[PDB]
Amino acid sequence: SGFRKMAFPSGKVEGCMVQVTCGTTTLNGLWLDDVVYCPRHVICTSEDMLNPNYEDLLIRKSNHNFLVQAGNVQLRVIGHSMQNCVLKLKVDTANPKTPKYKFVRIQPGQTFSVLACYNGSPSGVYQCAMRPNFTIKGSFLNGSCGSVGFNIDYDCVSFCYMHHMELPTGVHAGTDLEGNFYGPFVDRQTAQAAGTDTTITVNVLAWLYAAVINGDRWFLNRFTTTLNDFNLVAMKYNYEPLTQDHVDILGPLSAQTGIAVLDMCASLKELLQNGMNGRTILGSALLEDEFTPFDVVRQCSGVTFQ
Amino acid sequence: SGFRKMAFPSGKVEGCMVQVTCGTTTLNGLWLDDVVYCPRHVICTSEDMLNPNYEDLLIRKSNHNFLVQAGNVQLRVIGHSMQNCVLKLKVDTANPKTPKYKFVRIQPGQTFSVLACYNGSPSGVYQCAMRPNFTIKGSFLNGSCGSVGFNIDYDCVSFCYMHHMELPTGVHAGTDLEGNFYGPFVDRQTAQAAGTDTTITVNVLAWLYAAVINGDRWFLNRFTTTLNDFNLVAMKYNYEPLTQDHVDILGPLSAQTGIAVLDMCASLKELLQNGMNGRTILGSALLEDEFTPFDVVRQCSGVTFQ
Ligand SMILES: C=Cc1cccnc1
Ligand SMILES: C=Cc1cccnc1
Repeated sequence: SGFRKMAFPSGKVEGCMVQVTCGTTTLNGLWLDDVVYCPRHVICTSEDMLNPNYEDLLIRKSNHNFLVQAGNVQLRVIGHSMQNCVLKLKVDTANPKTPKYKFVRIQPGQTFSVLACYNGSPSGVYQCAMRPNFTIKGSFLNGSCGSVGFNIDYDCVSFCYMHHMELPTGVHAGTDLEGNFYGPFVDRQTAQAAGTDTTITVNVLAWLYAAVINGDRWFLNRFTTTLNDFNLVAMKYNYEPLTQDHVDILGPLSAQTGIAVLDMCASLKELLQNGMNGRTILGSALLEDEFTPFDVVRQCSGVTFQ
Repeated sequence: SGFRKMAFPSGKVEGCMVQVTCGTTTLNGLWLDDVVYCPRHVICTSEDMLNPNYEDLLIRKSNHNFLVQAGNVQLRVIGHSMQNCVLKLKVDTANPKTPKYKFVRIQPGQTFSVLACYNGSPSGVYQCAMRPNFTIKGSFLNGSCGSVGFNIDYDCVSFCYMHHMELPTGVHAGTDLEGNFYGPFVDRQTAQAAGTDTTITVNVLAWLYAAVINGDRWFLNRFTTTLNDFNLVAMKYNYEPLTQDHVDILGPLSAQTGIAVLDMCASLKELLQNGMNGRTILGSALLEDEFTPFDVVRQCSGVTFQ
């Protein structure tokens, strides 16, 4: 037992991380086969950074303007191209550590592991979720641009996130690996802000099941509710609607615990309307919404990855 | 910015994990150079498991009783020996992925990353602390025996933990890599229990600094207190004493935030005596004690590892 915000083993990604320097800017790149992926604002200098015309900036660049370091080994850039908000730097060396991978865009509410990096060098790994407002509450300092987020499914790394910027509330915004930003953010200096967020309702339910599986039952009740009546309480508490599909995805956990999903909704409703009254759940005094149904089944079962 | 329970990149450890089978028992081993380290209760069967005489059990074993799988590659056991509560299985193959390592025993209060494993196959990574009662609040299922805990310091993996058992409250007990258990636990089936715990006071302070660095300041105050007066409040709230050395280790964070350590103690005291009154700190509604001063400086700075 136990329940921890658990990331995927990061080894397969660590051997893809490289350092991309261009001008005065150094950031992290993702080296897969003979291409390094990185944020396109590497070609900007501090005064480009305002309202840049990236297609103009890139024609003025040479291959040799791109210093790529794979550890202490220099990579020779033989080509460069722009795909949305990422650069694709073509190197003369395929990454022999290239894992099986995909470029997948995730949904708000889904989680992923983040291998935070500085100067192409991995620093830590931690689990995040894509907030309903398409931000992520990460832990990122200057130099972490180009750190990626990923899931791993057996041996395949599904890359889903490239880090690009911090927003003024301290949350983080970036792209999928195809260079398309998550949410209404841009790689310029504007007064952009996160925008209002919600709590991921299906994930709180999944985490309530995680609790029941792990022995916290004080919040259960005989009561039940309809899906409609639950959703009127969710809207009050800035929770995002629960759909029948969410109830369906919660079936396995309902099944394993013997707690009908709508019964669990009744419990959440009471938790939302009454607070916790000085008690905790899985060592938390808040309702946790960054574990998916997948994550709960993953730790409460024992699935691994080769 | 941001603050996340952050583990070390796990790649260097993942390439040491192997599967040790012996009889009906399968668990994880740690392969470094030509030796696999694993818990000695692998040589037990379900009825040995009560009060075993492990030295008797091991003389009855043959080298060939030990199936060692490094992925899909079998390792030939050429020798076996017992060091306290671990087995040392000598294999004919040095692990070519052996990182620079040390075997270090940690102190209660210090943290480490845990690469949870099943059948020698890494499942997830997460950060833990050694509780004052020498347990750890991990996330471990059947088959996770032999998963290790570690820190990484530049390129060197300091291994500190081998997982051995779950205790009836769901917390976890194990050994250092020299086979010596953390705390008064034994690798038998007894009615052993965790024993009373405390909150790691120095770590809460470090995390309060993490908050101030990240913009949460609502809990600060003009007040101050003496170290003695603080420790009388700590004892009330089951916090463990703060020493001058703890204050000394907190200097850098005091220095960077401009908040004297004893001023921060005053804040903790008010937080202990008043609660949080519906507010949160670093997204937590509880006082967090599983970040050391090192961990805070590590994320709030940007140290990495090669
Ligand atoms: C302001 C620090 C920062 C954080 C993430 C990305 N870029 C910069
Ligand atoms: C009871 C499950 C378990 C957890 C950790 C280690 N061993 C067994």
